[PDB]
Amino acid sequence: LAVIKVVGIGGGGVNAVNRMIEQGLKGVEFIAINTDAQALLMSDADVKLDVGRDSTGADPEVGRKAAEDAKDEIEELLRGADMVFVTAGEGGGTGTGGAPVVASIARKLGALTVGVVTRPFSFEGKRRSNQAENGIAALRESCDTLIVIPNDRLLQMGDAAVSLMDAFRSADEVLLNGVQGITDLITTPGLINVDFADVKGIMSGAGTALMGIGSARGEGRSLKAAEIAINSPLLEASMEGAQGVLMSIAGGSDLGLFEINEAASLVQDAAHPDANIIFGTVIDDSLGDEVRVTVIAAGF
Amino acid sequence: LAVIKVVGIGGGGVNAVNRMIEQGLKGVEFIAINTDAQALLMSDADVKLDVGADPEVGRKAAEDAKDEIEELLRGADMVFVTAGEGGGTGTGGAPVVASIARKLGALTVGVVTRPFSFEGKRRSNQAENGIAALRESCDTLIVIPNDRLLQMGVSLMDAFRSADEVLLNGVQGITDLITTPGLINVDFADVKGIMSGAGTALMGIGSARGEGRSLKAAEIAINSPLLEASMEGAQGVLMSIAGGSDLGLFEINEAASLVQDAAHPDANIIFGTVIDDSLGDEVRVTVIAAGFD
Repeated sequence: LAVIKVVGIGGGGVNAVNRMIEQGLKGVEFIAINTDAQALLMSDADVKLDVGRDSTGADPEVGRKAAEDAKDEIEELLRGADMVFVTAGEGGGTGTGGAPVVASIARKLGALTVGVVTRPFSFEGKRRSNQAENGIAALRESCDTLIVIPNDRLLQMGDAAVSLMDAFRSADEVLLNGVQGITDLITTPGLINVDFADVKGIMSGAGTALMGIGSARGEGRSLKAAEIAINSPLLEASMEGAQGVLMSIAGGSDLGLFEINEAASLVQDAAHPDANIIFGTVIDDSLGDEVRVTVIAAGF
Repeated sequence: LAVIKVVGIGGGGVNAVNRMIEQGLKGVEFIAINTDAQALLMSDADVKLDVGADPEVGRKAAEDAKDEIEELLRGADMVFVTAGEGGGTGTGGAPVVASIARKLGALTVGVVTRPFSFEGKRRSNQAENGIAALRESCDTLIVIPNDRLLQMGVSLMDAFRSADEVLLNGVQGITDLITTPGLINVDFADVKGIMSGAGTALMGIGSARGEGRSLKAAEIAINSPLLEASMEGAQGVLMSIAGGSDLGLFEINEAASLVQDAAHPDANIIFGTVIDDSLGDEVRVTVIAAGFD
């Protein structure tokens, strides 16, 4: 029985964790770390740590020092995890600076450490983009796998009429998608059980990763969800280059092995010839007649 | 109705208290004291005091807040104090809280962990220094030597989880014995009798299922590596058997007979049971051993 902890650090990561909790992500402990007590009070995370209380403006150096100052405390919170997700919206101060500290503690402990972060929208400005770039470089060194979701690509999905608030909610959602796509394999396996050991096998030291998500209903749903996922703007047309692929297909109790296999076959055909691809399923009865495919691609 | 307050101090202590709450430890009041200026671990504890990695810093912070801590502890018959796992300012603050509790007349029980040897060691022997300081301020100090967890039943993640679980048992095995009805109940006065000024105590735990479960769980607890073979010499022993409502008097009594055989002839022994109908056919025994021959 694998113990999974999902840490949201900084406002963006805390918002993502809140969304996970709201959407009913099970089987994981949620840890919120931020430099803002009021946001933490509003969060229903299991564990809430307010850091940099004396020291505290989007300065990653402030965020790094706040996390480093609290390193013993973070360590004590994470000890015992088999797997730790570190989630943040890169570009700010607390997430950008603090995420690599959290990941490094998780990696030192030997937990399978998976970062899941967004790169900011280009409209957020060049300083945020530059901070995100450096925070991503730092986090990459600290994680087994770091899934980076380019927020710019989210705007090529969903609605052309989206508001600013919708866009950021969609960023929270994709972070949830990235975590859940992996954790649900472990916590709520369907017909094809991909357990913690298998996940560890493919995600350990995998380095930078991208994610694609697809969903569909009715006839040909599993093939359609898979095709959407492998062509996802979030994957940056880089699916064919990935040497390591984890695919999760989720559906209700009635999702058949034939459909699962058809999606798997489509993904194999799309993959790099030498790719190691693990296929897993998830039972989620709340999905009704929807099937959801998530692909995590690494090793380019 | 013994008033029992459980004080977690510093991040590790607050975290321990948060686990106790999450697990539904009953019959006690939880107090979370934060001792760090720079960070605050939040808590659903009844009572929270923010007085904020140096033991000296935590000591000073608690001493600065002595009046407020005193008011929080007033009226307790029993106070548990723990800085939980990992050190920090909590290790400085714990002895101050304990000293206040004891000066108020509460039976004051510290709970302290010795880190695993693989964790290494931070200067000025601060971990043993924390233990010595807490021991001077407590009636009884339950010391949990984490190294011994590796002899029980171990992976790194299992080791840390086992440590958290046993720390929780450090409090719950005793408080449930006092607060939660079982077939065999105890008098708080007898608990106070064996724990008052007792000094260092060790704990043992055992679980078993099926026929002979009570005797089997008790044998495991009394032989627990956590007791460091101290059972033979202990002059004060507390034993609690948790299990279903259907645990029979005969099987309970077999366990009580075992502990008397195993304890020093001159030992005071407090023995009781706890109904926990959620355990199924499992029984869980906790033994606390204090004193020497």
